[PDB]
Amino acid sequence: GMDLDDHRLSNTELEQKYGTNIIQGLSSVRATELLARDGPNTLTPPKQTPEIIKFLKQMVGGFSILLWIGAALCWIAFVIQYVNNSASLDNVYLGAILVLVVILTGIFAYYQEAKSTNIMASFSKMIPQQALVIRDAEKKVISAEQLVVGDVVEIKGGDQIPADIRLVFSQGCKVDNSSLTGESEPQARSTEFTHENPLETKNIGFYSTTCLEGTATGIVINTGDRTIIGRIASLASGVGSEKTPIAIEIEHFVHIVAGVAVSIGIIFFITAVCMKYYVLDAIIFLISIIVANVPEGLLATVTVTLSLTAKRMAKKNCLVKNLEAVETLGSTSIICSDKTGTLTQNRMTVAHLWFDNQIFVADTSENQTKQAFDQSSGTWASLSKIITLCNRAEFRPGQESVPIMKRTVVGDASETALLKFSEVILGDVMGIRKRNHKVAEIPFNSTNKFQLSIHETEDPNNKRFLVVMKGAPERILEKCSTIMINGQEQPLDKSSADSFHTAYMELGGLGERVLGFCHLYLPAEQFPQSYIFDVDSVNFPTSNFCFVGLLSMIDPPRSTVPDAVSKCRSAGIKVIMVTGDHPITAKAIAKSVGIISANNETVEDIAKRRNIAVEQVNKREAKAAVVTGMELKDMTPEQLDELLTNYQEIVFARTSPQQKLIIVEGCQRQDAIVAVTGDGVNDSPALKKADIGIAMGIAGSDAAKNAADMVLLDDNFASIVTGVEEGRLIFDNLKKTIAYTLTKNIAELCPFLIYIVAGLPLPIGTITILFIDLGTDIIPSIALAYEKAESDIMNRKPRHKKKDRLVNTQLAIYSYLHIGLMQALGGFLVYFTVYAQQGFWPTSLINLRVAWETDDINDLEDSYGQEWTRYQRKYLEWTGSTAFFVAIMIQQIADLIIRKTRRNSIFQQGLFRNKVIWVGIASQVIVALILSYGLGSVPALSFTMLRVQYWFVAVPHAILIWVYDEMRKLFIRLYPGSWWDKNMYY
Amino acid sequence: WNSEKKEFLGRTGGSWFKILLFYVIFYGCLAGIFIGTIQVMLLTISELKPTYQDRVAPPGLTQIPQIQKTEISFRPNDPKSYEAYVLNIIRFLEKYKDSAQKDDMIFEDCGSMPSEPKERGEFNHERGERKVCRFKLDWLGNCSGLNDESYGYKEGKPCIIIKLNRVLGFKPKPPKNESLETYPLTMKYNPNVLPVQCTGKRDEDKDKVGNIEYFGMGGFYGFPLQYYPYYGKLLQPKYLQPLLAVQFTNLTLDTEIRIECKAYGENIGYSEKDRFQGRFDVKIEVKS
Ligand SMILES: *[C@@H]1O[C@H](CO)[C@@H](O)[C@H](O)[C@H]1NC(C)=O
Ligand code: ALF
Ligand SMILES: [K+]
Ligand SMILES: [K+]
Repeated sequence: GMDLDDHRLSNTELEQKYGTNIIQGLSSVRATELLARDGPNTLTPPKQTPEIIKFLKQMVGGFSILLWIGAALCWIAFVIQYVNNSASLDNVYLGAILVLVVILTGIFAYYQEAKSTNIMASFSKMIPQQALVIRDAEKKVISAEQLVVGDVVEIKGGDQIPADIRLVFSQGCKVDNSSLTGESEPQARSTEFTHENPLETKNIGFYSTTCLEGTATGIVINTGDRTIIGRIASLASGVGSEKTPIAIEIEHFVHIVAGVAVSIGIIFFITAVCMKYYVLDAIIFLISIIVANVPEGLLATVTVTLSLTAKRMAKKNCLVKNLEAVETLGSTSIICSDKTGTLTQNRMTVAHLWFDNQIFVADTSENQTKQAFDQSSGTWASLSKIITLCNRAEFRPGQESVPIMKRTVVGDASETALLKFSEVILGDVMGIRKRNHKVAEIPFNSTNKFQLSIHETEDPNNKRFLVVMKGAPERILEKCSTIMINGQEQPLDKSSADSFHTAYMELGGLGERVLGFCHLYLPAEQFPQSYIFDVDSVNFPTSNFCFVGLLSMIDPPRSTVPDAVSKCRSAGIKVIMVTGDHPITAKAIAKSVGIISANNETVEDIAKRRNIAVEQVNKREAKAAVVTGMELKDMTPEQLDELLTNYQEIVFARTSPQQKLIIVEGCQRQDAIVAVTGDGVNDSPALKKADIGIAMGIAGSDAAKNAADMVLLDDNFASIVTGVEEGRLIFDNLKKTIAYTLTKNIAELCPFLIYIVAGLPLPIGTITILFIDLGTDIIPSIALAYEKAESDIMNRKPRHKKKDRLVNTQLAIYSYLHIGLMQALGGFLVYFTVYAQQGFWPTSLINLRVAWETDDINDLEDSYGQEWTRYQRKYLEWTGSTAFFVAIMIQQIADLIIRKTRRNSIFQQGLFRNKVIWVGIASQVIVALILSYGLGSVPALSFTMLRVQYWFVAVPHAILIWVYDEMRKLFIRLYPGSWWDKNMYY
Repeated sequence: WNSEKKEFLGRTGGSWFKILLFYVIFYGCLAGIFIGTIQVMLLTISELKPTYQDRVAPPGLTQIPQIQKTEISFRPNDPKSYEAYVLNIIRFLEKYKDSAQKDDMIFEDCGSMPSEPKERGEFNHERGERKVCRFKLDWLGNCSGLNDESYGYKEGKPCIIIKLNRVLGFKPKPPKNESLETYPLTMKYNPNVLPVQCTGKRDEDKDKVGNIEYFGMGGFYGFPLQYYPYYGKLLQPKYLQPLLAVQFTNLTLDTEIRIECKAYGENIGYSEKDRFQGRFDVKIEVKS
């Protein structure tokens, strides 16, 4: 694993290092011996834990720490029930129900934490199976896995490179470094030193980049995981982001609620033993304490809110591999973003036309025929001729039902943008190419720099000769005499001379590749239709042409990316660009799409404007910065943070796939949640490290798409703004659900806390609590998940990763100390009423549990002096249990209505507008009706049928709870930030 | 803690006063409302009549030995063996001495044959307390007769006392003379006795329980309807409820006998869930 490459050294100099001959190759002996020490030529696949271990790892899933202790103590009490016999026993039944719910919530949390580390799927397609190696002066083709550092290979045209290779002979070689840069712009390779660093030294190939054309002999410098794709793969699979920022909040949340459970468990266990209770009694007290505090269904339902909105996001073309990913978007702070494929259409198309010394703009998106094509009407009429005639590119077949721009083309990146432009403008360019038949053909060369063709215009009568030459703009004025303006061919002048270069310099300064066009109608006197033009450049003239027009191509932004980036930035999110493309194109892409504002000038712009040295001007006055990948090598992590902090519109260009992770980790060390949007193999390692990665669906490499957490199926970068919206909404509605379950837990806990201290008969059985958490509130608990925010989230900035959390001490003390205690007071009113109607007054219930639980005593006296049988007292105790359980859910109908809104009145959100909260309200009433006041509670489960008046004893406290809540929400609306908004807001 | 803007423990002093005052008023009001709602609940209940009598609607029945686990096992040779048993009887029966039923202001003499249920009062705050019917010990013949091995309470071949659980406003109605109740009665007196006939639970067991003799008022094997109804402890002081002794002179020793003593009435019911509602369950073994 060395990135200390060796391209400076000459052929004679490397051959002494790697112990090879450039022409005799390597002996197969030393092939074996070197293969021994270095290893085979293969990427070692990643290590994925077996699913059985991950499943059973989800059995300590936070709450399962306390529920294991719960079922332990249950069966321990049953062990002591072997010592003393108890026929009708619920400690085996309760221990069983608890382990059932540990395994229950475990299997849900198993799907929720998902990890697709299927990275090698994509790498195998690109890796080559065979190599043209030469050992011991014998040409043999062997498998690429057998190569070793410093055996000669013959790269061929059209085949993948067998290893990281340093070329030493090359004849018109051109290779595809899009696996490192993300552009299929072929970089041609020489056999000599071009650049200092080995990323583009023009003399080294790269592992499994495709060889577009030519033949080159090379010697392998690195093979295996030390290769550049090997290193990309090591970072994409090895740096597997298991950390997620959604579940850091709910992990901390189970830390606090288990914290309060444990602390009050030991508080009341020591005050149990101080009350001269046998440890057996006090541990049954602990079983009830932990079943009261633990929000049983909370985590289980959460993954159902999450996967619900996962599949709903996936019906809007936002595929969410990991259920967590739906929140990770939004509450994010910095978007590092690839350009091509992601911010870019990744189709070279034309954008600006300069004719008649006048500038024009064209259709860039999938749109068609958008331009002022009607100005000269005579200069552009012949300009269309030269555009369509001077191209060798062709459309692939079977394209009658597929959009023009969205079409398959065979040919050059430059030529094909003109094929597309002529095809949106003129219907069928093949018709007019074929009509204006091309009689004379010219070869093209890399040194050539221009392309020319002679066509016999099939005008009915004219049938003259037309020559059409396109090429680099530098050559055009060199070989042009008469310009054309509105049909008339006016000679050039001194004005247009410099005018051409000044316009061209400013056009190319926007990252647009410029191509100039000239033609000339040859007289019929000198060359009639019989005269033929010999290809060896004897029969035709190469100077004194007629300049037609000029144009440029840019690879334009996607149709929607500008506006979607406007909305992200306007929702408090800093946008950074990270791509492999040269910073001339990058700054123009960046200022176009809303990444750089128009009055923000980099140090380049200001130094150019003032005409002063860039060393002289300082740094802060330029709000936007363009940092090349080359100056990030010498950059120190402290100053990467310096610049990330100083300027807010920063773009990184010609940047290595490892500098993508470098920059993303640089953001994240600033307490910033990150979302990297990518399409290519170069993005994949920095797509794993992000808190969330976002991949392009059709226009994204597989390697990024397996590293992602959201795959955008329609390459619509407009799903980010709505994905932020729903992520911030899901976070707020998780706050609502959570506090809703927390406030109940107190009114479940206060009965046992009084029954230990005061001796009143158990107000609700520990087994009946589970019916609350597991049955009545699962539909209410999911119905809060459909709520809408009181105020627009976009008008507000993202959440700070650490500063504001999912559960804060204000929500915790509101749920526990405010609404839990109002609920439990309401439940105890129903308790005392259901005892005081059968004779047992409030006052004369203290210390009774002891005699109450005594079964030898069938004549207990009540306050009216009647005598009571044990079983009658036990049925009444059960009616106390159901009275208390029904009371709390009745105040849970009110709890659900207050928890729908954390900011303003129920009138503003509207009690009727959410249908699902009414399904929850109804679900709550109907389950209690199915339970207590009906079948399934006649003899069973600590359940008795209830007097109809006992249901409504808990409407006073459940109007009170809503009123009090509503009043503080009114006051936080009224006086914001003046100790009511600070101390009384969820 | 920043000396810059106070903010000890997050908060300045003035806001400390604000938050404690808010929580004192929050909880003080919250407690005011809870005890307030309790008081408005307690207004509805009368100190004199239970709002509902749903649970105690079937009257229960309990043995006066107050036996630990439905069981009476002793040795007529060992005094301690039955010591707690006879002590519990004496403790209960202390109240029924003519000694205790002495004041004619609170105790009236009710007939020595069963009478019509004495409707004394209506449950109002008027006329003060109510006079309770006397029950003399002698009617517990051979068991707390005050003599004739009374003190033993049948140390050999034991004796229990059957008592019907007090229910307020309850005038029990004995079953009508439709058919033979049990064995040829020749003891009708239907209107004014709740028949209480101890029987052998185990049918297959050839009821080795032996002789079973009940000692009631005037020799009637039930509760005299005169005492009923019950006006509550506040209205009736130390209301002496009717009591029925039962001699069990069994011909089977060192063998555990299970017996179930049932109250027969049309107004009395019994349930299989409540083995002390309308019924008994006594396991007596007279070990040697
Ligand atoms: C039980 O009482 C009757 C009353 O006439 C008496 O004759 C009988 O002897 C008594 N039983 C015993 C064992 O004294
Ligand atoms: F802009 Al890219 F890979 F798509 F750097
Ligand atoms: K709970
Ligand atoms: K990721």
